[PDB]
Amino acid sequence: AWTTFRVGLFCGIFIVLNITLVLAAVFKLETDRSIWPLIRIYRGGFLLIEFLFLLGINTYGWRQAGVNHVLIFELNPRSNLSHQHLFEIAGFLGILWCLSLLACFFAPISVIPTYVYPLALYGFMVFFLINPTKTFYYKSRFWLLKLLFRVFTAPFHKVGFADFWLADQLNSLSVILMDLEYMICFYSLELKYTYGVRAIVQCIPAWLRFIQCLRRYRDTKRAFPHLVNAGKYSTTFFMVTFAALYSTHKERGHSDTMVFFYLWIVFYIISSCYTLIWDLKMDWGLFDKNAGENTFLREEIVYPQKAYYYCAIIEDVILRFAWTIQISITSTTLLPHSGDIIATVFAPLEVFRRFVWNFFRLENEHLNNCGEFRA
Amino acid sequence: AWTTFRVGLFCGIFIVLNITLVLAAVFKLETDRSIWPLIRIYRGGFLLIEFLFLLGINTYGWRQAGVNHVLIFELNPRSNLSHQHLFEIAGFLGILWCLSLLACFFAPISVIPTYVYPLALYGFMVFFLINPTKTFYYKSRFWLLKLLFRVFTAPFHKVGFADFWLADQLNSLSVILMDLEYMICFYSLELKYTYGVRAIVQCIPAWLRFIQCLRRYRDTKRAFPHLVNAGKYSTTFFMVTFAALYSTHKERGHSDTMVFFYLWIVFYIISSCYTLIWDLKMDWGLFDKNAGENTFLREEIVYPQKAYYYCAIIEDVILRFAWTIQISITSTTLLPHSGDIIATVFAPLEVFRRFVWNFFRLENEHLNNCGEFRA
Repeated sequence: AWTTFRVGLFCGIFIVLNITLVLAAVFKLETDRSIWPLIRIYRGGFLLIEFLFLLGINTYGWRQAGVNHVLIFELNPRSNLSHQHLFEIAGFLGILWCLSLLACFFAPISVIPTYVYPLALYGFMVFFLINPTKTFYYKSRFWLLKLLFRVFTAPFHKVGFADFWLADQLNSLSVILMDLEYMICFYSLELKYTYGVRAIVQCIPAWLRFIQCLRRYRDTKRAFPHLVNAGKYSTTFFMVTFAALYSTHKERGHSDTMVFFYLWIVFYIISSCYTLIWDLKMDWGLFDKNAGENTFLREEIVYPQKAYYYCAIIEDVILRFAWTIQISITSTTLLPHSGDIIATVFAPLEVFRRFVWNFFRLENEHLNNCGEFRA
Repeated sequence: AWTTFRVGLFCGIFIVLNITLVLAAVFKLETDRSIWPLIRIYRGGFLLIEFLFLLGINTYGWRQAGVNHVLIFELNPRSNLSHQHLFEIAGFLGILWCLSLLACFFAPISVIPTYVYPLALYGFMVFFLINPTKTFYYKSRFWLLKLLFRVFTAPFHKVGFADFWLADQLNSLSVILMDLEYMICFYSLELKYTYGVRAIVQCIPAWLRFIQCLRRYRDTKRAFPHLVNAGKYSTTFFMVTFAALYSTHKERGHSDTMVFFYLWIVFYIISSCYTLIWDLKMDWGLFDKNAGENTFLREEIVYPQKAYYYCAIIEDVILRFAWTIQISITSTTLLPHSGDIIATVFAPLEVFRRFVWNFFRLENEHLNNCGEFRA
C-alpha cells in the first residue's frame, strides 16, 4: 500500500511542478538567454524519465495480456519489480529533474552557481544507480549494472535476450549519448562543428547491436537472420557517414556536395525501409500467410483489440522515417536552423515508438520464440 | 488501489500547493491589506479539512486497536467508509481550499471579483454535501444529512450515540459557526461590536448538548449523570453571558465592570475544571480504583503504550483551559488586540484536543459502555 501511496504522491508533486515549470518558462524566462544548452542538458534526463514511465506501462500491459516477460528476460519467477515500482522510480526522478530545472530557472542562493544543479542531478542519478549500499532496489540495480557491463563489452559475453534488448533500447536512446558528448564539449570549450567523434558516438549503439549480431553468427553459423540483422544495423553507419561527408563538403564549399547528398538520400531511404520491414516482419512477425481472419496480422493475437495492431503499424511506419531523419539531423549540420527543435520534438516520439515496439516484440517472443533464444 | 493512488496524489498536490501558499504569502502578500476578513473566512474551511484528516487517523487507530466503532455508531458491519476514503475527501477539499486561497492571493481574471472564490468554495462544499445524485459517497452523505437534521432538532429524536457524538464534535467546532456569522455581518454591512446574537451563536452547540441531556433525563429519569452533564453544558452559557456583560460594561464606561469580570473569572475556572474532570473521569473513565498496576489509568487499556494516556492527560489539562479562553475571546471583545491571533492559533489546537479525546471516549464506550447506549 505504501508503494501505491508513494506513486500517487510523486505523481501529484510532479504534475504541480510541471505546471509551475510551464508558468515560470512563460513568465520568469520571458524571451532571453541562449537557453538552448540548458535544453540539450536536460533533454536526456527527461527522456530517461519518459522511458521509465513507458516501461512501467509496458510491464503492466505484458502482465495483463499474459506475456511471460519474467521468463523471457531470465529473471527470478518471484521477487521482481512491478510496474508500480517503475512508476515510483520515474516519479522520484521526475521530481528531482523538476527541482533542478526550477532552481536553474529561479536562480537560487548565489554561493552555488547554476551550473551545478544539472551536475548535481546527474551525479545523484549515477550514484543512485551505482551505490554499493543495499538500500534502494539494490537487486535490480546490480542486475542492471551487470547487464550494462555485458552490453558495452558486446563482442564477448554471448548474447542472451536481455543483452540484445537493452542494446536495442539504447538504439532508441542514442540522443542521451549525444547530449553527454555535447555537455562535455560545452563545459570544456565554452565553459559552464561537424567532426568524426560525434558521428562515432552516434553510431555506438548500432555498433553494439552489429557486433552482437556478428557474435551470434559465429556462435550459430546461420547467415539468416544474424547477418541480415548486421546489415540492417550497418545501414545507419552508412547513413551517418554520408550525412557527415555531405556536411563537411558543404561547410567547406566543395563541388562534390551533390554526390554526398544523393548517397545520403538513397541510404536514408534504405535504412528507413530496412528497419521498418524488419520491425513489421521479424520483430512483430505480421503479414503472415497463416492469418486466417486477422487480415495482415498473424494467426495468434493476444492483445484484445485488432485496431491496436493497425494503429501500431501506421505509427511505426511514420516514426521510423522520423527517427532516421532525427539521427541524420543530430549528428550532422544538415539542418542548422530547424534541426534543433525537430530533434527535441522527435526524441520523445522515438521513445514512444520503442514503447509501442516493446509490446509486439515481447508478444512475438512469447508466442513464436522469434529470437531463437530458447532451446 | 485507485483509492490509495488518489490519496497519494491529493496529498502531493496539497503539499506543493501549501508550499506555494507560504511562498506567496511571504512575497506576493508582502505586508498590506486588512487580510484579516480573509483569515476569518478561510479558517472554518481549514478547520473542517483538519477535522476530516484527524478523523481518518481516528478511524485507523480504532480499527488497529480493535475498538468496534461500526457497532457503536450503529453502522452497517460492511460497506463502511475506511480511513483512506476520509483521507481522499480531506485531500480533495484541501486542494479546493488551496486553489481558492491561491486565486484570492494572485488576483485571477478580472471579470470575476475575488469575493466569489471563497463563495464558490463553500457553495461547492454545500452542494457536494447535499447533491441528490448518487455519485460521490452518497450513502455516507445521506446518513450524515439525516444525522445533522436529527442533531439540530435536538429536543425530539431520542438520542443515540451518533447524535450525542456529532453534537460534541460541533462543541469542538463552534468557531465555524462564528466564522459564518462574521461572514454574514461582513458581506452585508462592510460589503464583499458586542451583541447578543453572536453570543447565542457561540452557545448554540452547548445548547444542543444541553437539551439532548434534558431529553435523555426525561427518557430515563436518572438525575445522574444526565443532569450533571446538563450543568456542565450550562457552565459555558454562564461564562459567555458574563464575558459579554463585562465587555458591554467596559465599552460603555460603567463602574460595574469589576463584578462582571469577577463572575466571568470564577465561571471560567468552573467551566474549565468541570469539563476537564468530566473528560478525565466520565468520558475516558480513568483514575479508577480498580487500576492494578496501570497507575491513575483504568484496569483495561487497549492502546499499547502507557505513555499515550499520560501525554493525553497532560495535553487535555492544558487544552481545556485554552479552549475556555478561546471561547471567551471569540464571542467577546475581551481581548481586542491579541485575541484575533490567539483564536486562530487555538482553534486547530482544540480540533487536535477533540481528535485525542475521540480515541479514549470510543475506547471507554467499547469497554465499559460508558454512555449507557447499549441494553
